[PDB]
Amino acid sequence: KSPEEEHPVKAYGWAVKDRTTGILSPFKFSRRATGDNDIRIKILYCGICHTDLTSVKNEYEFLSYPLVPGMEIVGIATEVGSKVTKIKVGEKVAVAAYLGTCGKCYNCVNDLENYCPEVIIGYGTPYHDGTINYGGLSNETVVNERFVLRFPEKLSPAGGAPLLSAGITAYSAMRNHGLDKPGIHLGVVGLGGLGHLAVKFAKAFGVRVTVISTTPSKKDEAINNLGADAFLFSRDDKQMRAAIGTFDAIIDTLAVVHPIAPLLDLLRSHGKLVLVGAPSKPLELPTIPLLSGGKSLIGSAAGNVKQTQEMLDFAAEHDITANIEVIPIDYINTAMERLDKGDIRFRFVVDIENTLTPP
Amino acid sequence: SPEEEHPVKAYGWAVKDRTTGILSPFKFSRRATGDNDIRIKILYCGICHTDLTSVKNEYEFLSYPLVPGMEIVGIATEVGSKVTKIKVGEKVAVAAYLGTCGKCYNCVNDLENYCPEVIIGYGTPYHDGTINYGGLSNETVVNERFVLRFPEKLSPAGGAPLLSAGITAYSAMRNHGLDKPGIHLGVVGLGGLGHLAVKFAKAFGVRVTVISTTPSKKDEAINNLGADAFLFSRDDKQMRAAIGTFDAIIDTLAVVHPIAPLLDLLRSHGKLVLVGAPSKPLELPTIPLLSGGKSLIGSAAGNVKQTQEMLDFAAEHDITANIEVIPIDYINTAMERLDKGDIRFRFVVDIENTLTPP
Ligand SMILES: [Zn+2]
Ligand SMILES: [Zn+2]
Repeated sequence: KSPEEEHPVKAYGWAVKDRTTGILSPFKFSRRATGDNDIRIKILYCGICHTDLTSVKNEYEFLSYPLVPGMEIVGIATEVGSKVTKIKVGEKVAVAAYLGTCGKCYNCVNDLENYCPEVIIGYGTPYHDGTINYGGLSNETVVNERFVLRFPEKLSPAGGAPLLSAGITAYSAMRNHGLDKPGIHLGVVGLGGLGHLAVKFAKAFGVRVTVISTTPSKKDEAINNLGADAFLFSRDDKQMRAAIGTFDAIIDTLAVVHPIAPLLDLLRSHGKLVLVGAPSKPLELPTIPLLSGGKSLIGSAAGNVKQTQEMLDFAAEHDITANIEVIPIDYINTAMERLDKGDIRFRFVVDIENTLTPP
Repeated sequence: SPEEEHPVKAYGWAVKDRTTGILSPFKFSRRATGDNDIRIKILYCGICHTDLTSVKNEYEFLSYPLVPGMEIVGIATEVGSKVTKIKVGEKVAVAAYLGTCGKCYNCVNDLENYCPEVIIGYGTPYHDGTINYGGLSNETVVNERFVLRFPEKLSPAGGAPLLSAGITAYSAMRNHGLDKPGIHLGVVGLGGLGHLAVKFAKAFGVRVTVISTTPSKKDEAINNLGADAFLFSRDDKQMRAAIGTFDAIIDTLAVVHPIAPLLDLLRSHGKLVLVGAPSKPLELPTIPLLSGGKSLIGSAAGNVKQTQEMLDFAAEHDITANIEVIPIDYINTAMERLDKGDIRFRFVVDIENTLTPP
């Protein structure tokens, strides 16, 4: 069938129609009717993350096109299924970075569902009904209540949107591995959308933070704007040899290939290097440092919906928001170009309600 | 000069030309017994892959002539004035390392094997600047801190490989909770380290699947060792069937090899423990690591308190290595066989009866 015929309820947004160019354009489609456990969401803001860019750059083999990207959604519940009681129509809600899970593995039943082997990602893949999921650059969406969050009333809807993928990924990796207790000297490699949010949460956790980066012109943003206690330029072997053995843990946010040996030397014995960015190619692990130091390489991806709701409540109390540029949807293609060059501090957020036009 | 460097004469075998790797008879000397030192008459010295890598000229920092060997079992012949833990004439063993700085965090809390300035068994300077000579020699002198009491009821020959291979397996399991029944543990590589990892797991009551590329080890793994299962690491069907079934995996391989298949074998949040030291670097796929939320963990040997505790746990549960006792002048042939994995599972040199005086 056609996108507008495939489902009963009409919907519209922007979508990459030709995967070889990556250009989004207005797109008409449809969404399933509200099930008994479903929430219909009028989308207000949609953050743009690196996953969107990679998708747009035609580097995701499995994705179906036309592709409606966007997986950091903030909106309003317009309709709720018969069985839904946690949310009422008219309340502010947010969507998790994933839309569903098998529901029968250990992870799912113990509320660690983001690690389910059969996790359904925000968009580009089939749902439990076989139909491709359309993401957040659209006027409305429908999501199972389990994967819909309650948005704190005292949190900027626009500024809170990037928390739903970038935020949770940093929050969960820190909480789950004990990088949230005051006293720790924590390194954050890479000052991007993910990196800048790792710094904000650490400061609100009371953690000493050195921003590790290549770009030396980010020093001012790292210290003055973000609140980093120190800054390491990753070319000055004087700085490097001085910091050897000084870090209890390091969060690596880099999406690009990069050496690992220098980062392990920066750790004290039994220190942990947490990888949360998805490198394009595989990196090379230096066994000699890992073994002699007794160090750990640890991967982390997003977080469970219970963590996501707890993180959202923790950001209202401590006024944690992202540094965002709110853009109209027809600026998306220019924004993608700027994101490809790192020409953003630090997060695009599309205003869906006011800049998306029906037809 | 080697014969003059210290007052007391000694002899062994050594690699004189680092470019060939051939050991030959070698005369040298050792320091006099300090106030806190124990002199050990060496009986048996295990041979590990570290020795082979050393003789294969893959450690640039090692000084030559190189006397290898770091799994020493012997007898204390004479002890310093202050030494009280050991009595002359009792069986002793040496740790895989010879000294530490003594004032970093690791040192002062008895985690000294992770000291940044740890002095390895041989080939690097001691606290007095002189190169250390390893266990393929007639006697050694070691600070009392790094000398262990060898249980009387334990084979000196079969116990020798515990001091590097054993402790490395023991500590990696104890430190990461791979010693409590309920765990499905994988052991990659059925060599000296791998086979001893299996024995300790059985005595811990842990379920052990041996993962190997050599299908001819299946019979020894299951019947002789006691492995609960055996997985051929190139049999895709077998591998794709075990996906997600392992709580942890101990990787003992000294050679470069893919890790992505080993990560799929782990359940979410599972741990891959590295105890083998490949010369070259491995290729780390981040997609499996991230999506599964898994961990890559390195481990090296263990502390002297653990090493003594491991030695006491092996006496009680009768854990020894499966060894071939060899004369010292067979060492060059033994290295060749070890390079091809033609051993089940550990060479042990008989120093007392086969080392000839100078
Ligand atoms: Zn599941
Ligand atoms: Zn030390």
